[PDB]
Amino acid sequence: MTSLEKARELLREFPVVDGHNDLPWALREQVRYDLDARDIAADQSAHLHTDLARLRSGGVGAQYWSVYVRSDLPGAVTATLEQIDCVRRLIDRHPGELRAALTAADMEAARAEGRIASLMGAEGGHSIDNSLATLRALYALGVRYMTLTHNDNNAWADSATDEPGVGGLSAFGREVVREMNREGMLVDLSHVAATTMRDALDTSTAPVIFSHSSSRAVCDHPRNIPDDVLERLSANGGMAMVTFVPKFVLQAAVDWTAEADDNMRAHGFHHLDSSPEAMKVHAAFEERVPRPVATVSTVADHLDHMREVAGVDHLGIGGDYDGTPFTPDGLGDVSGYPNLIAELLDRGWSQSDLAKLTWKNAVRVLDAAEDVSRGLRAARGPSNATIEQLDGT
Ligand SMILES: N[C@@H](Cc1ccc(O)cc1)P(=O)(O)C[C@H](CC(=O)O)C(=O)O
Ligand SMILES: [Zn+2]
Ligand SMILES: [Zn+2]
Repeated sequence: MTSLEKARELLREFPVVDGHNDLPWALREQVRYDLDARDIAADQSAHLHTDLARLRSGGVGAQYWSVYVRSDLPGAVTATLEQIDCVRRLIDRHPGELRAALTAADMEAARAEGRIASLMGAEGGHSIDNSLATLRALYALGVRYMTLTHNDNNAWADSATDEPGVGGLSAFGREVVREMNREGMLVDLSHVAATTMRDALDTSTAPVIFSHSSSRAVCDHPRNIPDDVLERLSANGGMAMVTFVPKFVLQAAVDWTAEADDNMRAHGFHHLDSSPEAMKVHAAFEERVPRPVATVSTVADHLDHMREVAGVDHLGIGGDYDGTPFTPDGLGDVSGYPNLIAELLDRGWSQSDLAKLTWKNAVRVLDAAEDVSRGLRAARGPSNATIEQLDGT
């Protein structure tokens, strides 16, 4: 059979655990959670990267659904609860296809019955409003990882896409990591500064993840992971879930985006300005310089290097579907994963290597978080500390 046919066979046995899909935010923005208007039991290819049929075609067996909210707007906690509610509603609406999962055992139970294990990950520490009790409430509601920042610093952690702030984690930031370890919530180091990555690895007594980050050695961008950090994953026991975002994984797209951003500033606009006037400027840039397009090969280049440095036991996949506008050719929506698996087969990845990448590493890591949590919950009570106490007024 072809490598694509073999890939589909392999995914039927050990499907993809995807680290980060922003369907909930997409539903919030497109239809304010009017789920009938974007029914994922129907074909949503006109509007979304994600629906149930395409997930099945793609060999997705578990999904961390992102409960991302904007850090630059007030009411992040309320919005996070709305995002969690959206995930709960999706699970309730589609019991034939989805099964809530809170544990590694739930993931295996879902796989045994042919349902997609549906987990939640918060995207940015702003979702806890500097409150450890709020962190504990998010865990109680089912959140199983939290990205420590999004694109901006928060009071206790530095983002890769902001200026230096506290220098990594503050004292309260370390306290957040400790409490995540005690609860069993995975520490997610996507988005954070390299300083923050190192501080989190120093502090964490559980395996950490990167829910959607690729390799900085392959493509120098702050959203990607440095080799020295990848090297620490074996010891930590965690995993880096490669992402598909072209402006992170393809050198030409990194360079193009930098030039587009410079061009915006040359016209007196902030690079994130989305006014009609700013859009005119950007359209003119794209007219003279077309947007480069990544491929499955681009993503495989990241995985090859990540495998060399981190090891095959420390890799996963986090596509970022419905969280980013552009995709590599062959990975245009959630049905695309078999194309990546086929490319890896062609590059000599073994069947067991691939079962680790798709399924086994993610289950091991969540189980490890549970194991560390058992020990810490038995050893001490929850923290009552405040940011004022640990970081000063
Ligand atoms: N949650 C998404 C951001 C978002 C998307 C849409 C929206 O209205 C607001 C925020 P993201 O962080 O998952 C995607 C980002 C790359 C990109 O911007 O393309 C990255 O991961 O680094
Ligand atoms: Zn992100
Ligand atoms: Zn996201």
